[PDB]
Amino acid sequence: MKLSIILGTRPEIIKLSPIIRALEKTNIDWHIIHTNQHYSENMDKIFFEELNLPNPKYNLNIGSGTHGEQTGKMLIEIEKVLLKEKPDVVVVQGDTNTVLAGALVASKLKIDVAHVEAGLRSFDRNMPEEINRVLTDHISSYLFAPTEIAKNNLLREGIEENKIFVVGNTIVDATLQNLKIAEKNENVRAFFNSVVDDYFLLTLHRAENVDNKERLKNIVEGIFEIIEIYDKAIIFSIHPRTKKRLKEFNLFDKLKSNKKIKIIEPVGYLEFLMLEKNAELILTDSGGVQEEACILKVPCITLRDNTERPETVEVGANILVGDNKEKLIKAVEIMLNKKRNWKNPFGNGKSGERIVRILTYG
Amino acid sequence: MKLSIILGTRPEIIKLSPIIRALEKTNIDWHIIHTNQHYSENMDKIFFEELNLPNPKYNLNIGSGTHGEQTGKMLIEIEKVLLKEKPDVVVVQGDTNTVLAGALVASKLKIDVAHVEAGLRSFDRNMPEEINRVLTDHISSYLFAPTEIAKNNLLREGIEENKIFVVGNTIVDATLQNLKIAEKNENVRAFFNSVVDDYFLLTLHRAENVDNKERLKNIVEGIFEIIEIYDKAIIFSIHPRTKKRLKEFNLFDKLKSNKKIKIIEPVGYLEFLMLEKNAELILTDSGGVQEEACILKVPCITLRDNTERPETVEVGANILVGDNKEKLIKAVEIMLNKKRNWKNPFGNGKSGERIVRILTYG
Ligand SMILES: CC(=O)N[C@H]1[C@@H](OP(=O)(O)OP(=O)(O)OC[C@H]2O[C@@H](n3ccc(=O)[nH]c3=O)[C@H](O)[C@@H]2O)O[C@H](CO)[C@@H](O)[C@@H]1O
Ligand SMILES: CC(=O)N[C@H]1[C@@H](OP(=O)(O)OP(=O)(O)OC[C@H]2O[C@@H](n3ccc(=O)[nH]c3=O)[C@H](O)[C@@H]2O)O[C@H](CO)[C@@H](O)[C@@H]1O
Ligand SMILES: O=c1ccn([C@@H]2O[C@H](COP(=O)(O)OP(=O)(O)O)[C@@H](O)[C@H]2O)c(=O)[nH]1
Ligand SMILES: O=c1ccn([C@@H]2O[C@H](COP(=O)(O)OP(=O)(O)O)[C@@H](O)[C@H]2O)c(=O)[nH]1
Repeated sequence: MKLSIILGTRPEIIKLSPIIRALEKTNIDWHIIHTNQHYSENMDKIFFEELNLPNPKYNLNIGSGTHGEQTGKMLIEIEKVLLKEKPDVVVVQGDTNTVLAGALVASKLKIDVAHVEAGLRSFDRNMPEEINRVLTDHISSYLFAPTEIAKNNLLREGIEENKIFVVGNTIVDATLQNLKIAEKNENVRAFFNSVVDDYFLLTLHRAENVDNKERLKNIVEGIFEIIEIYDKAIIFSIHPRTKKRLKEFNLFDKLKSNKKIKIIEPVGYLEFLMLEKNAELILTDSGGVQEEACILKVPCITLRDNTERPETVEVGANILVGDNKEKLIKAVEIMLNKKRNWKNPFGNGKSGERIVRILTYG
Repeated sequence: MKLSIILGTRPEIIKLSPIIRALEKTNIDWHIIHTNQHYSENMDKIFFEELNLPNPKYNLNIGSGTHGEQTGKMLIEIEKVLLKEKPDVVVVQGDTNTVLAGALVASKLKIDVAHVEAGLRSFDRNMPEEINRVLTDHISSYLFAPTEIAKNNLLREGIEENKIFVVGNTIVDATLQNLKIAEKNENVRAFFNSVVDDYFLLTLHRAENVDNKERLKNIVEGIFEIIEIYDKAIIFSIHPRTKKRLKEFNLFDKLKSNKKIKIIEPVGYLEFLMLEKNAELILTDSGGVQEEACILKVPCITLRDNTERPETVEVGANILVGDNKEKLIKAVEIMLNKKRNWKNPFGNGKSGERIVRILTYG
C-alpha cells in the first residue's frame, strides 16, 4: 500500500539511491523519512543533489548525541510519523543508529521491516554497527543479503530461509550508475584536477579507531611511515567525527604540518568516485569504501582488525592491518605489486531493481 | 566492581527478588534503577514491601506510553544514569520494554549485560515480548537460561555456548521463599478468607488478547460458558491494562454483572500465591502464572495459541486453548480430571544464588 524509507547518514543515502531510482519507475506510494543524523551539507545535502533524490517528506532533526540519547529520540520521533502515515513496509539500509531505531519502531507497530544489506558480520559484536545490524536482522521481514556468506550468517542465527534474498549489494548499482556520470562531468574533472598523479587515498572514522587516542596515534604514525618509506602523497578526506577527535587529541596540527598529506573536507559522491578510481591504493576503515575499492579494482588496505565484508579479503582485493604499523608497511608492499584482477562478489548492479520487485510481490 | 539492576514491572520485581536476596549476602556494590514502567501501588510498591526489597537508587518515572515513546524515553534516561554510575554489569530480567531498553543502553556503553530468564521462545516473533527477549539475548554477555530447551534455543540462534548458563528459573526460588511466609501470615490468610472453596483463578493481560476486541469478547464468552457448564466460581485478578480495555470495548459491566465472577484488583504476591495454591484450576495468559501453576501442582489452561514455556505443556501441567471456547471447554474437563503429579522442569529454587555466584566469578 505504502512504503517508507528511513535514512540518516551519508552511506545510507548513497546505498538507497538505486532503490529510489527503481521506485521512481513504479506506481508505489513511497516517501523518505530523514532522521537528520547527518546534517552537515557535505555529509547529506550534497548527496541528495548529486544523486538527484527527492526531498524527504519528514525531517526529524535528531542530529548528534550519545547512543541512548540519539537512538531514544529517534524511537520517539519516528514512531510519531509511522503512527500517522501507517506504511505497511519500512525500508532501512545498513547498520547505523537510524537503521536500528527505524526497525525497532516498525517492529513494535507490526509494520514489516525490509533490511537492505542484511547479514554482514564482523563478529566484533562489541562494535555499535555490529549490534545495530544483528538486532535489525532479527526483527526484519525481508533480509536483502549481498552475498551467500551473508545469507549463511543469517541461517546460522536461526533466521528463516524464506525471509532471505541474496540480491547483491546496491553499492554496485550506485558505483555503476555514477562512475560514468562523474567521468563525463567537467566540474567533477575540474575538482579532481584541483586536488590531485600517484597518490594513496585515506578515510578513517570508525569509533573504535578515532575515539581511542592511542589507536588513532598509532594509525597516524603508520601513515607518516608509509609516506617516508614509499615516498607517496596521501589524500585524506576527513570525516567530521575524526576532525573533532584529531583536534581533541592534539594530532590535527601534526597532519596539516605534513606536506605530503593533503587534507580535504568530505566531498560529493561523484568527486569521491574519481578519487577512488584514480588512487594507486586505498587506505580505509569505511565499509562502503572497502566495497568500492573492490569494485573499481583498486587495492585496499583496511585499518581494522576485522571486516564485515570478508569477501574482499577472500578474493584478494583487501588486507586487514588494524592498528599495526608493521602490518601496514608490509601490506603496502604487497598491494603495490598486486595485479588488479579479482572477482567481484557483490553482484551485477541491478540489486535496487530486484529489491523493489521482491517488495512488490511480497 | 559495581552492579546495576534495571527493572520496571510487577513480574520483574518478583523474579529479581531472589537475586536481591543473594546480593544482600555479599560485599558487592549494587543498586536498583527503576524505570517506573509500573507505578500503581498494587503493581509495584506492594512487591517492594512484601518482598522486603530496598528502595531503588534511581526512579526514572517513565510510566505508560506507546512502545517507541516509552522505550525511547527509557534509552535517554537510563543512559544518563549509566554514564554517571558506570557499573560494569547490568542485570535485566525477562522480556518487558524496560529489559530491552536497559540492555540496549548498556550494550552501546560497552557494559556487560546479564539477562535473567534468557532463551525463552514462543516463536510468535510478532509479540512485543518475543521481540524484546530475542533482541536482549543477542546483546547479552551472560544468558541465564531456565532450562535446556532455552539453552538450545540460544544455540540455534548462534549464541556462543560459553555465554549460556542453565540455572533454573528464579520464580522457583520466589515461590519457595514466599509460600510458607504466606501460609503462616494471619493477615494473608484473612485476605484469602475474605475473597474465597472450589474456584478457578483467572488472569488475562497479553496485548494480543486484550487490545483486540473480538479476541477479548471470545475469551469472555468462553469464561461465561465454563461457568454454566461446570457450575464454577471464577476469581479474576484484573490487570489495569485489561480493565481499561474491557471498559473501552463495553465488556466490563457484563463481567461485573456475572454473579459467579469475583473481580478483584491486583493483589500482593503473598496473597496471590494463596489464591494460586488453593485454586481448582488456573486460567491465564501470564508467563509467570504458567510457571507458578506448574510449581504449585495446580492444573493450568493457557489462553494463548503458543507459549514460551513449553515445558509446562510437555510435562502435562498446562494446555493451550487460545481464543477458542470449544478448546477451553474440553481443556477444563481434561484438567479437572488430571492427576496433579508432574515433573518440575524449572530447577530446585537456588537460581538466584547461582546467578550471583556466576557474576562474581565471571
Ligand atoms: C552509531 C552510528 O550510527 N554510526 C554511523 C555514523 O557515524 P558517525 O561517526 O557519523 O556518528 P554520529 O552520527 O554520531 O556523528 C559523530 C560526530 O560527527 C560529527 N558530525 C556528524 C554528522 C554531521 O553531519 N556533522 C558532524 O559534524 C559530530 O561531531 C558528531 O558528534 O555515520 C557513519 C557514516 O559516515 C557510519 O559509518 C556509522 O556507522
Ligand atoms: C511491552 C511490555 O513491556 N509489556 C509488559 C507490561 O505489560 P503492560 O500491559 O503492563 O504494559 P504497559 O506498561 O505499557 O501498561 C499498559 C497499561 O496498563 C495500565 N497501567 C500500567 C501500569 C500501572 O502501574 N498502572 C496502569 O494503570 C496503563 O493503562 C497502561 O497504559 O507488564 C506486564 C506485566 O504485568 C508484562 O507481562 C508485559 O510484558
Ligand atoms: O569524501 C567522501 C568520502 C566517502 N564518500 C562515500 O561514502 C560512502 C561510505 O560512507 P562512510 O565511509 O561514511 O560510512 P561506512 O560505509 O563506513 O558506514 C561511500 O559510498 C563513499 O564513496 C563520499 O561520497 N565522499
Ligand atoms: O494479582 C496478582 C497477579 C499476579 N501476581 C504475580 O505476577 C507475576 C506475573 O506477572 P504478570 O502476569 O503481570 O506478567 P507476565 O509474567 O505475563 O510477564 C506472578 O509472579 C504472579 O504471582 C501477583 O502477585 N498478583
